[PDB]
Amino acid sequence: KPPNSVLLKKFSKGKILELEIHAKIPEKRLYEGLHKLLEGWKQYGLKNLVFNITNMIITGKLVNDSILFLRSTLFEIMVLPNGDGRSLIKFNKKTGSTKTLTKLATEIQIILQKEGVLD
Repeated sequence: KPPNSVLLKKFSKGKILELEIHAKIPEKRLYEGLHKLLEGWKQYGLKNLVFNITNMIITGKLVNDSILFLRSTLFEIMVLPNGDGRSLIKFNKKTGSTKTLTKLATEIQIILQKEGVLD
């Protein structure tokens, strides 16, 4: 596994959120659960989901509430190693709303907390 600074090269140009989510499970297990979780949230406004399993990246789109003046929030989520037995999630905002992306981060964190996997 290359260092996290190398792994982060896989993000597109954007703004990496300061909020991170740290888990007590290996990155492969964190990603697998995330993939399953977010696939299930497509009907709730998660658009164009692409699961880059290779790089443990999820890409997708959130939208504002206007049908006339759209504001896409295009995002990338990456899962990275965080020491033996541990991993973390980083959020990259390509475009759009920091508030909207942070909301999604908070919702993921709720589910991880419930599952007892947070670090």
